[PDB]
Amino acid sequence: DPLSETKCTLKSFTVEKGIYQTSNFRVQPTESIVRFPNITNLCPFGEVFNATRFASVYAWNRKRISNCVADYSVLYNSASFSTFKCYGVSPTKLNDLCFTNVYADSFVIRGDEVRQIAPGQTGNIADYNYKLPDDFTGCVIAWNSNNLDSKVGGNYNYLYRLFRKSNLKPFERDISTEIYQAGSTPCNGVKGFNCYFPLQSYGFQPTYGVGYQPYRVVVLSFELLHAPATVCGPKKSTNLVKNKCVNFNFNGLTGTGVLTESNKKFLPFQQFGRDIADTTDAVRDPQTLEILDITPCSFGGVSVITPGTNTSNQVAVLYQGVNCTEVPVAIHADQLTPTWRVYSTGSNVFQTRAGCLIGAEHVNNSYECDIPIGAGICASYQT
Amino acid sequence: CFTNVYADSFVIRGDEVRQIAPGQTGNIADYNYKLPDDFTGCVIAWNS
Amino acid sequence: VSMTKTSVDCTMYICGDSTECSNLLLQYGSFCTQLNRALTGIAVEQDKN
Amino acid sequence: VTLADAGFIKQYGDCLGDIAARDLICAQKFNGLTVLPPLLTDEMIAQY
Amino acid sequence: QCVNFTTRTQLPPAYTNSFTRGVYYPDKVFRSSVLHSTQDLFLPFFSNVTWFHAIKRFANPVLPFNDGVYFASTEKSNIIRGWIFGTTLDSKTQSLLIVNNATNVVIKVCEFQFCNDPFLGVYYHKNNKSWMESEFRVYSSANNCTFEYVSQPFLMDKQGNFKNLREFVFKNIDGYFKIYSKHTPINLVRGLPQGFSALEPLVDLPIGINITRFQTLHRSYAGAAAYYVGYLQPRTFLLKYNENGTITDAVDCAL
Amino acid sequence: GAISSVLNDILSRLDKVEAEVQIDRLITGRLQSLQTYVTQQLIRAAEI
Amino acid sequence: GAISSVLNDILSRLDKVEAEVQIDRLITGRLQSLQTYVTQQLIRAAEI
Ligand SMILES: *[C@@H]1O[C@H](CO)[C@@H](O[C@@H]2O[C@H](CO)[C@@H](O)[C@H](O)[C@H]2NC(C)=O)[C@H](O)[C@H]1NC(C)=O
Ligand SMILES: *[C@@H]1O[C@H](CO)[C@@H](O[C@@H]2O[C@H](CO)[C@@H](O)[C@H](O)[C@H]2NC(C)=O)[C@H](O)[C@H]1NC(C)=O
Ligand SMILES: *[C@@H]1O[C@H](CO)[C@@H](O)[C@H](O)[C@H]1NC(C)=O
Ligand SMILES: *[C@@H]1O[C@H](CO)[C@@H](O)[C@H](O)[C@H]1NC(C)=O
Ligand SMILES: *[C@@H]1O[C@H](CO)[C@@H](O)[C@H](O)[C@H]1NC(C)=O
Ligand SMILES: *[C@@H]1O[C@H](CO)[C@@H](O)[C@H](O)[C@H]1NC(C)=O
Ligand SMILES: *[C@@H]1O[C@H](CO)[C@@H](O)[C@H](O)[C@H]1NC(C)=O
Ligand SMILES: *[C@@H]1O[C@H](CO)[C@@H](O)[C@H](O)[C@H]1NC(C)=O
Ligand SMILES: *[C@@H]1O[C@H](CO)[C@@H](O)[C@H](O)[C@H]1NC(C)=O
Ligand SMILES: *[C@@H]1O[C@H](CO)[C@@H](O)[C@H](O)[C@H]1NC(C)=O
Ligand SMILES: *[C@@H]1O[C@H](CO)[C@@H](O)[C@H](O)[C@H]1NC(C)=O
Repeated sequence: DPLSETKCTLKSFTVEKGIYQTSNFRVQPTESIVRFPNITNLCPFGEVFNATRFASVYAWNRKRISNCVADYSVLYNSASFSTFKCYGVSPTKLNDLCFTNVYADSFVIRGDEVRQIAPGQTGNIADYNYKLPDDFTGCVIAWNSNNLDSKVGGNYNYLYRLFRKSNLKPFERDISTEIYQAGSTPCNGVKGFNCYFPLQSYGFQPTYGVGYQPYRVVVLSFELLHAPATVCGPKKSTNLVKNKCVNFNFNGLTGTGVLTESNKKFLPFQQFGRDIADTTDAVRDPQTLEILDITPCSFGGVSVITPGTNTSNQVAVLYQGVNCTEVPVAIHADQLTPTWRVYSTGSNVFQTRAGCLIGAEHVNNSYECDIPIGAGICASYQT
Repeated sequence: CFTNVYADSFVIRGDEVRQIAPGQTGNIADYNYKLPDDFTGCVIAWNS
Repeated sequence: VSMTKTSVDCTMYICGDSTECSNLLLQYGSFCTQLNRALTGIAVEQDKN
Repeated sequence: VTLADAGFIKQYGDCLGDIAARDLICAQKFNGLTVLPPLLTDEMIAQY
Repeated sequence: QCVNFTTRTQLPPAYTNSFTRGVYYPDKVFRSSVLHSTQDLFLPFFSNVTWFHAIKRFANPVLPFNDGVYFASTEKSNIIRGWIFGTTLDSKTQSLLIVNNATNVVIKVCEFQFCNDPFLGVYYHKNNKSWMESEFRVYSSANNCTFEYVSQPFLMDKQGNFKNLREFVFKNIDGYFKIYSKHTPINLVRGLPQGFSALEPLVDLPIGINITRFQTLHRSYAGAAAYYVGYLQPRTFLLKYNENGTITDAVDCAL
Repeated sequence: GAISSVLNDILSRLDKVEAEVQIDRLITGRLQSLQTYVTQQLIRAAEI
Repeated sequence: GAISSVLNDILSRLDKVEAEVQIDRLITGRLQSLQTYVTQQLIRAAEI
């Protein structure tokens, strides 16, 4: 009850005469909405992970995955992946999101060098032929392929780059093979002293050691919750409901609120609109392209008026900033954070400018102010 | 000195041993043997 | 003579409607009660003024 | 002196529209910042 | 087929100020009734833009692309139909070709060897009640190629009683090439139009290449048209979104 | 220094272990922002 | 709690992904040192 909440907030078994702030009330959600796009075809991860032949890391190959359903649990449960490390999501959560594009980058490197695929690293791979951006969002997936991919006298198709005038930019691809003039001399023609053909091959026989063996990398890359989505986890969508407090999820933008049809006019490329506080406050539904206002579920301050425990256990409750046409909706037809209802029974309800006071009778006599409420109103204990 | 001590004993594949860390997921961590996220203890494994 | 009374709900500002944020905010102890108490002190002082 | 709220009855349906987007009072309210009314109304100050 | 038709045809560079342009919607998020701050590659307000005008026989120079470009055309009959981007333009590196041909737009990045004058042409009104673009005289080899896309004609046309203006922004950042656009009719003789508008994002392309220098492509056959080049800079802008959520004014924070 | 400023983005994009490293930064920065505001307000209240 | 107080020393000896975690400590401690100075100065200004 509200008196027990004041005792708990004061950390005392006795409360003196006064008015005390307590936990803000808030209407809790009655059901869950999920709205992903109505897309049905599975994503072609087979073409990415069961490719017959991977690219050399100097010439890493990019595939673009779109308009499809991506069950990442299928990938992540496969013990085939020796490393599966994600940098702006957790692999558990991959099924609960939608992405604006997914680019899979495929290449071969030396197993000890997989360490350099992580974002912001340094060393010859991360410097000269495949660099992730510092803010990279995605998963680096790596596995040993020696038994499929190495050959008995060796495989030698797999060039890396040993030189470059400068570091490359993130997700740059350099196919130039023009001779690297390392010395002070100019160097036309295929070689020279202190002038090198800039690509050189890994040596991979199936006998060579773990860590020196050939590893296949896929890097999955994507961006989240600021743009219109096209790749999705296998989450089933549900009937969109309005004017009720609900747990929504649109394309992975989970939240709690009341949905309503807006007069906002989102440009075709927009999917979310935001308030002053960077919070999303409108959304375009991915299955019927109307723009919905999101409002937080109705809430407010609760303050408890007490004549004090030494006088009485009777208390009165101020729902501050609330018109009490709304507090009768906070009957147990839906749930609230404060579990006590009691005063919500009504009979002695009184709208003040400060919000609605429940459990105190309104009287036309004025008196000296005993417990102050606000906006001219006070309360007191009497016969 | 420890208030109660329990040793939990089992065999798994060597690549699944990573799943015995707290807060993990995968077939052993999911439907077999789950540690709590506030686990206090040691996980000890050797090739058999 | 006075200034606007403000009260700031520390949980709703810091952790707005998340329980698994509220369970971390509890690990900082009394600070939200100090903030509420300080702002309540200021608010009562405005009527006193 | 143009005020910026006085705590009076910002009854949530005002914060349910384009009105809510143009003003910062609804953003303050939705982020747990609430203005409260003075005990004496401007009537009572005028009477004193 | 490609023939080396004479010199660069004198020095055409004119100059003018960019009064109120080259601002664009900076991200895919809706906002309204807000003065919002954004830092990225923008065309500076009142910046000294280069200007080119067709006057017969024409040429388009090689232009730098440092930190990306603003490109615009004042036009009738779509005389400008695309661009080349790269760092060598002679198959020592990859390069990106964009064209709006008579069938459709094509986007392509290959080890291109361009001709010294990349150009296209039309035979005019030749009995079929049509204007056939019978000349694709742009490149001579494309050895290795790593991305290609094709779709349709990009022709947002009534009968040109006011002259067109097409506005583009090009960026090449963290391996993505980013294209923005806007179009309007305009009613000024030669000056760039004073008044506020902002570019929408149109396409994003996973090319992953060094672009140092850029160019623009003339479609050949009496076509009178002109185009403008500005250069973006890393700057901060303040944008006023109205209640409809359109950038209605801006302030360049370093003007 | 968190991956996003919006609390629900962290809680949708990360699991219970890696999320709490990010939520703690938002808690630290926001709690420092309130203690700043309440210090400004207590000092102001002494002038008023 | 950083490995050094010289900002360019940090930016030399560590590579970026953990150098930024060392810089985040100097940013936090120096910003706390300024919020301290400005609080003292505001309380002093009220005495003056
Ligand atoms: C509390 O809310 C109700 C609506 O839920 C308000 O009632 C309306 O008041 C206006 C102004 O007097 C009238 O034009 C409407 O006809 C009323 N509608 C209904 C259904 O009664 C009420 O005024 C609000 N109270 C306060 C103090 O704001
Ligand atoms: C057009 O003219 C240019 C010269 O202005 C020609 O370019 C030369 O081509 C030969 C091979 O035929 C090269 O050995 C020269 O080094 C080139 N010169 C330069 C400066 O690059 C070009 O071949 C001519 N093309 C046609 C089709 O006539
Ligand atoms: C590769 O092929 C096998 C057999 O068809 C299939 O079961 C497996 O799922 C494929 N790999 C991936 C990563 O899906
Ligand atoms: C791009 O090419 C130019 C000219 O060769 C060169 O100055 C620049 O360093 C190159 N940049 C990258 C990232 O390769
Ligand atoms: C998705 O399915 C619904 C019918 O269930 C349909 O009305 C809607 O048009 C579809 N979405 C799109 C983008 O067409
Ligand atoms: C309340 O306090 C008074 C002394 O101030 C005491 O006489 C009285 O018995 C107390 N009442 C109760 C119910 O404890
Ligand atoms: C107070 O007076 C009004 C008339 O001004 C009357 O309608 C109302 O019923 C009275 N209230 C009580 C509690 O008697
Ligand atoms: C800068 O603008 C003026 C016209 O205002 C122009 O004459 C001049 O050529 C431009 N600057 C350069 C370096 O061309
Ligand atoms: C436009 O370009 C593409 C790619 O070269 C080609 O298939 C198409 O036939 C071209 N159209 C014309 C009119 O040449
Ligand atoms: C008219 O079009 C046909 C193809 O349909 C072509 O063979 C013919 O040469 C064209 N006529 C002229 C005069 O260009
Ligand atoms: C906003 O859009 C409506 C409907 O198109 C229009 O009537 C109104 O004039 C627009 N606002 C402005 C400032 O023009």
